[PDB]
Amino acid sequence: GEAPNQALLRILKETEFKKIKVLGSGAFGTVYKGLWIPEGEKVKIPVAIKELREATSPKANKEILDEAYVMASVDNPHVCRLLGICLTSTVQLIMQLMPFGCLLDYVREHKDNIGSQYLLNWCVQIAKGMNYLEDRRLVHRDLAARNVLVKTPQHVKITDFGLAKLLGAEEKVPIKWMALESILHRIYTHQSDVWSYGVTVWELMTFGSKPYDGIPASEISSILEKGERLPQPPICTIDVYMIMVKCWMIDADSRPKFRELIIEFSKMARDPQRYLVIQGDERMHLPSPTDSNFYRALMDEEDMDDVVDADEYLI
Ligand SMILES: */C=C\C(=O)Nc1cc(Nc2nccc(-c3cn(C)c4ccccc34)n2)c(OC)cc1N(C)CCN(C)C
Repeated sequence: GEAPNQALLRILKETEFKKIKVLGSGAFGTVYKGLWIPEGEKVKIPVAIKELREATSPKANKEILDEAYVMASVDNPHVCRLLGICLTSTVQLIMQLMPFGCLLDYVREHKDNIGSQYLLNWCVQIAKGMNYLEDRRLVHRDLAARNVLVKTPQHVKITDFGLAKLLGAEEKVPIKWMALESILHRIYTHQSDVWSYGVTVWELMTFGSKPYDGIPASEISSILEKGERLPQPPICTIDVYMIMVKCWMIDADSRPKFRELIIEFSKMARDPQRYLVIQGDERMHLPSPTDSNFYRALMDEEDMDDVVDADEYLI
């Protein structure tokens, strides 16, 4: 009883885009930072290009095209979407570049300049994107700070949809972010994503700390069974920590819904200093450059007058 998926999959020529630098390296793949120019459209679009290292793994090609399938089928401001794929010897996935990187690295880099208003706003936007995924009956199953990307300090989107799956669908795991029911019984739900959302929030509030640092994963399942949970971050009022605790309840239907988390964090974002206590909160500012020179430096391209962000390139 699911509806037909009429998303369009766009195929791009390798000549249309160029790679500038390597963002990340991995056995499965390499991610580049690039420019994409559509033919005879006179626009330059900053992109991240995802390349798996070799065609040789059957699972691997299945893996990236499943990811392309999911990214092509979502459309939301807090969800990363796919610009297209290139059918090279190895399949390339082309997605919009998020210039400020992943939220985990950003939070660590900028812990000294990050204010309560940004932290609570990121919490709203993540919840919004996750709620959109729930509307689409999509269970992410890998929600984490590392998988949230920063378009601007004001704007973040969810990413890493490779393990994303439909809700009732039959079917190096990260145990620390996982619901207990996921760990014990491979059960995955929107409400198991809510648990992962709690841990992601805890990461942001701890400015990038590692959860259960120094604890072996094999141990983690037992810890949770006892009722141990992640500790209350220093900057966190009991109101915020309590939200985190509700996401980590054993009864999964007991946990909050993403649409509720939007509401609650949004309310808090109206009086941020009442809910997060951060030294010198008022003083702090985070740089948010809109302009063409910022791109020229980032893309190392002399002429960026025709730059257009993916969000403004609509088909
Ligand atoms: C958490 C690491 C990270 O995101 N680093 C990063 C990312 C970007 N922008 C960007 N935009 C879209 C997609 C990606 C991306 C996707 N995948 C699977 C990645 C793996 C590894 C790295 C990036 C990936 N990234 C960025 O844009 C300018 C910069 C950036 N930097 C420079 C931090 C690099 N550290 C890992 C050292």
